[PDB]
Amino acid sequence: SEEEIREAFRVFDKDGNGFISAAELRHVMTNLGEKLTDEEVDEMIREADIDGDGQVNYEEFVTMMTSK
Amino acid sequence: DVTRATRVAYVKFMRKKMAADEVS
Ligand SMILES: [Ca+2]
Ligand SMILES: [Ca+2]
Repeated sequence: SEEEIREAFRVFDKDGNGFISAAELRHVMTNLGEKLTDEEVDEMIREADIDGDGQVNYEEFVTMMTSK
Repeated sequence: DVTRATRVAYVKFMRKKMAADEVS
């Protein structure tokens, strides 16, 4: 359960600094076959960004991942 | 390949783009 979510986070957090950045999210999305504007990527960060620092920490990832 | 949780994260991240592609 939690090891799967930690693993998914690591796939996005490519530099391992504990924060998914816009550039990292662009990268992952692009290499799954998506063509995204700077606008659409920012929009994706906002799905999870709660403190409004413009990136997704692990805690923010958890709560996006476990709510629907 | 996507590790299942990553696919769920990809769909969740895509929520607003998906909604707006559904409209268009
Ligand atoms: Ca990072
Ligand atoms: Ca944040």
